[PDB]
Amino acid sequence: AVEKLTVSGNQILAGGENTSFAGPSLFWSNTGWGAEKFYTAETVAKAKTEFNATLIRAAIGHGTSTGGSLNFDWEGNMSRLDTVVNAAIAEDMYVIIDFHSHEAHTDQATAVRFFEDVATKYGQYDNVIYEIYNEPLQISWVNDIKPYAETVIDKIRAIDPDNLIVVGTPTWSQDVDVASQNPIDRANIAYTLHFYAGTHGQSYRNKAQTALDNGIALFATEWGTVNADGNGGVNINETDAWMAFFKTNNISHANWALNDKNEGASLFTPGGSWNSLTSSGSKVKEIIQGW
Amino acid sequence: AVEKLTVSGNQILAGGENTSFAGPSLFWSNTGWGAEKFYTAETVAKAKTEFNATLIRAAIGHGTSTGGSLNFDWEGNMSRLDTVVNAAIAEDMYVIIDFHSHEAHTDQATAVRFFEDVATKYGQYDNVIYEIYNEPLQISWVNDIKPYAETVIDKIRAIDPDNLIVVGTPTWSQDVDVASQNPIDRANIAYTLHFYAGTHGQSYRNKAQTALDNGIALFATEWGTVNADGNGGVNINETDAWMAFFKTNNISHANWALNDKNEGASLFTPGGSWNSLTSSGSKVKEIIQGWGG
Repeated sequence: AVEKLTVSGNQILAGGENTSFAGPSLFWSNTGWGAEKFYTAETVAKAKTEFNATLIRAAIGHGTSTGGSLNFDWEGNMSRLDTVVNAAIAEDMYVIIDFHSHEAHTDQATAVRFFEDVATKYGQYDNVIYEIYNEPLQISWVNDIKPYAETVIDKIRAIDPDNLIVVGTPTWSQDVDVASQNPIDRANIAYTLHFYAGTHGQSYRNKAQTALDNGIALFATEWGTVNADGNGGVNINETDAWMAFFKTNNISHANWALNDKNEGASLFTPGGSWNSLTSSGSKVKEIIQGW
Repeated sequence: AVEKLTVSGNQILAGGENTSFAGPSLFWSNTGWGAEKFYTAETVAKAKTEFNATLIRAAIGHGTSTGGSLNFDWEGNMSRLDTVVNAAIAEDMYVIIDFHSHEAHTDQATAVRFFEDVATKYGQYDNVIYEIYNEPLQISWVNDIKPYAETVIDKIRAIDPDNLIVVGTPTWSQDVDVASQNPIDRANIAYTLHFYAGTHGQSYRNKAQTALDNGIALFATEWGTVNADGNGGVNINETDAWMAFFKTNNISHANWALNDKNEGASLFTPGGSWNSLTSSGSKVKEIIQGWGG
């Protein structure tokens, strides 16, 4: 079993203690996107045996115009999610169930269908963390994200009242400072912080510091060692600064991405696996093992 | 009236004869989960006229942290159970009173309260079958489920001495083989077997075969035609393999679920009912209609 997660002030506690976790985020689960082969019990087990990962993020694709997402292949994506959630439970790992969207607030009925379904099927496990809106775009925290979040949080809680729910923030989950000015009044809510080391430096870390100062807890559900588009070289200086910032604030995180697509963010070289890591995979392996 | 159910060896006898029954299982009764609307006398009557069902399972939700369950809305869930139980008696159908839990052993006071209440109100009827623990998870049969079971069976039996009691087994009620190695010394006890045709195949029937060969009777109180999680396409051939295994061994069963949630396991389309069946609903109707009821 894993320890139950709760929020106290700007800290996420596990079993009442200050600590944090690290693991990999799987790439989009979308049919046709090439990462379907990683949504397996074998892959979840390997994240643990190879990297000593304590969590895994299932990025379930959503989008009315996004090919192979939940709007096109509900069954395929939901079956991949089920396999990963059950494996995480079997491996004593946390599983972040991510509604991987950039438009959740405009396709609310689908978001509610997804969350009521996951709360019903997996809510009883303390391993389950709900990430309700991956990356809102340049929208309003108070008028667009917050109302959607309150609605979804309440729908999940009528089924599964106990859990940690992580809510996306404006501008690809960078505006945690804006969200911190008007937090959501519900128990155990944390806010999403996303960054790519090759593009987001100190000023982005300053925004996160403002959020912590304002009293909200952060969860870096997605971050990369390369540039923001998921490619380019590994920026060790910035990666190390962000990791130190997370370590000294008990901020948990998931690296993008356990995949083999031909781009720098992939943990594996194309067609490769755990024995053939990319420059990013090599750095991530050390970070997760030393967490 | 219906015939009295008893157990002899690995068989469940009805009026002393080998036979089996089929029907639908309602979805969680929980307040706010969208299936409360199905817990009606009309639904019980229609299960009999539309599908020839000879039983109906009432999945009364339980859970200390399961929203809308008996722990949060006792009266609402109990009232829904009452409506279904009385209608089953009025329609000469068996009713499986299911304490729909994944944590009954850890909330015994609630289980005892529930069972003493149901045994007092309905124990006089032979239509009543008690299912004391829907689906235990990764727990021990000898150390966790069995002691809980003995306690609950004794509380029920001090009020209603005659009845069939079905006991959950480990790993979502799959480990009937494990339970068969250390059976309960109480009369008329059967053990729960659950499976989903799109996920569980011959290896799971082999575990059930081990249990039957070891001397215990099984009752498949919950099963699906699609994948284990409740969604997906109907696996016709696997469903047929399981129905043949049940027919030949006279194993009674209840299909999950009489509901309209948009998932493969629902018998009905969203906002639908008897006249608007899903692919699973059509297959289940075919099985129940020709079972013998």
